[PDB]
Amino acid sequence: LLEAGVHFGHQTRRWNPKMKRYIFTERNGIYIIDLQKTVKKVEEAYNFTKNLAAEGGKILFVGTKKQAQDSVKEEAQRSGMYYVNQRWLGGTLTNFETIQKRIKRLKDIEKMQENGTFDVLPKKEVVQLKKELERLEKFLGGIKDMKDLPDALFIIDPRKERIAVAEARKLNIPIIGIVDTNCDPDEIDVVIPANDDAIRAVKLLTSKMADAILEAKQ
Amino acid sequence: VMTDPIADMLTRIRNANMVRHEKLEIPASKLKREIAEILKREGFIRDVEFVEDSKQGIIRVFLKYGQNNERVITGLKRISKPGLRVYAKSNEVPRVLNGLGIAIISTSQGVLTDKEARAKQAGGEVLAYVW
Amino acid sequence: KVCYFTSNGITHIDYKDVDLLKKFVSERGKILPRRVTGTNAKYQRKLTAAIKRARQMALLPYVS
Amino acid sequence: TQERKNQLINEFKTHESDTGSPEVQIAILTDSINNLNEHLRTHKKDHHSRRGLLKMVGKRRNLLTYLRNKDVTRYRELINKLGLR
Amino acid sequence: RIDPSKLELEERLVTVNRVAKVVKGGRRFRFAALVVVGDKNGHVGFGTGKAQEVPEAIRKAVEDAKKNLIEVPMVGTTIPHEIIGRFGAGNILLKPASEGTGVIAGGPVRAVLELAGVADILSKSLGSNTPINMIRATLQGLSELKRAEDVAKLRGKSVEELLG
Amino acid sequence: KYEVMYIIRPNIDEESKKAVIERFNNVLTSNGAEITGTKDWGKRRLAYEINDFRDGFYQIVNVQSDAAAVQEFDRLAKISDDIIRHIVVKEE
RNA sequence: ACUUGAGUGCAGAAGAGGAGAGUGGAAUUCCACGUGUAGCGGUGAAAUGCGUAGAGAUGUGGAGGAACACCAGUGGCGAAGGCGACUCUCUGGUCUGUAACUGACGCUGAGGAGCGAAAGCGUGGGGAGCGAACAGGAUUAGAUACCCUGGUAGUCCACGCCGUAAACGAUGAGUGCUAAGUGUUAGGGGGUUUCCGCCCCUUAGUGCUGCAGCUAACGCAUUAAGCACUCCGCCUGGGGAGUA
RNA sequence: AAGGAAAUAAAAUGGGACGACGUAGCAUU
Repeated sequence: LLEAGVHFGHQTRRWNPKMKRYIFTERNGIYIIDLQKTVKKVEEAYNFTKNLAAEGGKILFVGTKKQAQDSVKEEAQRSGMYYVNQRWLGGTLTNFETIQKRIKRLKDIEKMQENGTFDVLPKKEVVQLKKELERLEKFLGGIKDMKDLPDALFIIDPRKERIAVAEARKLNIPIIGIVDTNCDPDEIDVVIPANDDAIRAVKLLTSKMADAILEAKQ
Repeated sequence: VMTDPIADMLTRIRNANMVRHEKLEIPASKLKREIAEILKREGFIRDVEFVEDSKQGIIRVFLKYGQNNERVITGLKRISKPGLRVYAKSNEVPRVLNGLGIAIISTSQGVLTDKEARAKQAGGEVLAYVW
Repeated sequence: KVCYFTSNGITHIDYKDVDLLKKFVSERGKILPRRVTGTNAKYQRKLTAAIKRARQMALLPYVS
Repeated sequence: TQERKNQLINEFKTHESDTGSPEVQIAILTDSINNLNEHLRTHKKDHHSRRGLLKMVGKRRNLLTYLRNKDVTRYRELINKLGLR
Repeated sequence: RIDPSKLELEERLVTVNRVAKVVKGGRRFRFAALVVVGDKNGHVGFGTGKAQEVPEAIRKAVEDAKKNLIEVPMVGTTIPHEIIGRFGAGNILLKPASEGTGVIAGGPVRAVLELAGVADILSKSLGSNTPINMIRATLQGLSELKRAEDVAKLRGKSVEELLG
Repeated sequence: KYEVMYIIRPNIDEESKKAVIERFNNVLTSNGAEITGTKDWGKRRLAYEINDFRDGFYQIVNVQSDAAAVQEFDRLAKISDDIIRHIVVKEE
């Protein structure tokens, strides 16, 4: 049964041999994704997500792809959870202390602009402070209130996010996400074989995962 | 050619273990049948099947993995080679990893392992080890 | 490009004929490369052999 | 060619389908080696033909050894027919 | 699964080799301190540290080792079976012995085994004598060790069925 | 089988050309060969001058022999001045 | 006792594979002749050299010796060295579908035997061009060299001899197993199409990128330096010395 | 006009040499 999802871009022969057990074939050198397997894996995905949420999950939604930035941002905002749509900075976890210092500086400077003396100098402010505010809101907006490391990690393209995947594996933090035909399946803890370049597919998947997250509060 | 069947079988099993495969095809042979049955009854193999064909017959083995990712079989090594034969007496039967592993031996009363050999105080061709 | 021979399925170039060989030879009389005519390696080799055979019998101009 | 081979096969045939028995192959090898030698009596500089002849002779000797180890009477009869000594 | 660094470790250093880095203005010196940190009960860790001062490098190496430890099955204060570490041309053999032989090993190997909570071991280096490679080989051999209960579980067998 | 194609010099009268052609055809058949067919292109413009003539009379002959008659034809063509050029190709 | 390794048979494929004979037009040199004149050639610069005897250049013809432009492509063959004009006689090996044939007849291989780049040597030719030695001219403080102008042996041929190369993939031979992506040569089969053609699979050969694995690193990676078996050869610090 | 297989034009002649010997710290607070 093909659910509302349209996640079968099937990603022609730029593929990975380690994903042979989740693919059909078509006469275009392209491997029709096995929708049946995804319908089953998504069940354990929802289960693990709800369990971790009931346990206090702080899932980080990460995707450095134009097709996913706005989607993940909207999903995290409507769900009130964390996310990272812009560049994935190096050492979010390994160097969590430096990121914490940077975001504390961001908090100080963003509380100063309306509570502190926002008119110290006529040019210094406009010259540096507001530009730095914009840059830091861009590079840290979705994680501006982390306050602690999460229990698990969510991604959308490990092939593009190899750095985050590697550091999470180093910190042995469970990572979830969608694996593309060219991605590494074994490296993920909770794998979902499906297409990712489609905005509709990623939107639906993120929405369902955020719903599963929110349902744990009940 | 190939100079022997046993080393070929053992190294093919080792390669399958390294790549983490789930099946294997081997030209069936009586000695290979006995060795596979021994490995099976010992717990290294989850199950084994045999195929009697017109050419050589095929013995198919299924590698065992009892957890998320853990090779029940870590390494293989042959001892008696076609050119350097190794024979051990009942008093010199070699233990493997203080008895943690197991070794295969060909005797007159049948193919026996280290434990069965010690039980029967047998000895003969020490062909390979299993870890 | 496509091979003339395969497109026509013709074989046994029959060197004595020159109507076909005229096209594959340049104005100065030099043989054309395979990358230009898009011909196949086997057919290219056979055609060059026939072209040399014809040249040897004053059927094609060594120079012009 | 293709005619002497037929005659040799018929002469050294054990059955209607016999076309790979050691005797037939040995006779063919002997005929070919004799022809190649006759050729070599003029083209002394063709060493590749000499290498081919050496390979043919090695094959013939291995086949003769196999026949002798399998059947002695057949080996002797083949030598007598071919006079290969 | 990494274990936490909250343990009563000994942080015994091994050695400190002086390092040099060339620059237009001559040479530039650095102190590379390699330290082994561990507890006397199955917990041990190797670490390295580089700095312009000896104690700073020592602290860096201590922290690094604390950030990566490993367990070891001290079966009766001895290894359950013999194994060989072959990490980067470093060949170090390890054998179990009686309960009175003691720690017979080289300097770095001896320190590692002492901070590992092992009493009686037989060892011998059959390769490079470099402390770092020797320590890496020892740690590799320790990680490759096997326990009777885990093998029994994997083999669908009992411990007494295995060794009895 | 072999294809024997040669060029007769143009400065030869019709009857003399016929006599030369008959002679060279007998040379082949006289050695046990058999001709299967012939073809004549008449006077054609040569790509280049051989000795002095710009044109020549191309004569074609298809022969099946035991590599003997063709050798005699080759040996005799090099001597006769009637033939300017000639070649031999195995029809296979 | 058996066909899977091996070899034979059938029907097909390619190739600078080799030996022998013959043939071909460009191009250099020389010679003869016709036209014709202050030079030609050459270097960073110049010089040496040939030239008013008629050069160089141009046109026709003739002579002779070497190599085969375009094709030409990590393309092909060969055990290796190595092999590029074309026709013919002889001859070797490789590959593709077998099932018809024998049913283990197989791998390696001390010694031995043979082949073996170029150079060199003996015998006799041949000698156009190139060119060790050598001659002359620039050069520098010097130039027995780099540069230029000439030039013997040699480079070619038939027989014989020596048997050396970075004779390199600096990686011995045979067998079996160990993710993929992308060109190419020779082939075969099929899913529609008689085709042209697209796709999939299946052998061998030749390249590129890459997982595990290996490696001190470089890097190798189904053509291994991976996982193993069999055989032979080779090393035990450098110089001395491949010398006595 | 992008990292490039057998493969590469254009492109000062002229710069020959620098005796001997050897100069460095380093951790518990």
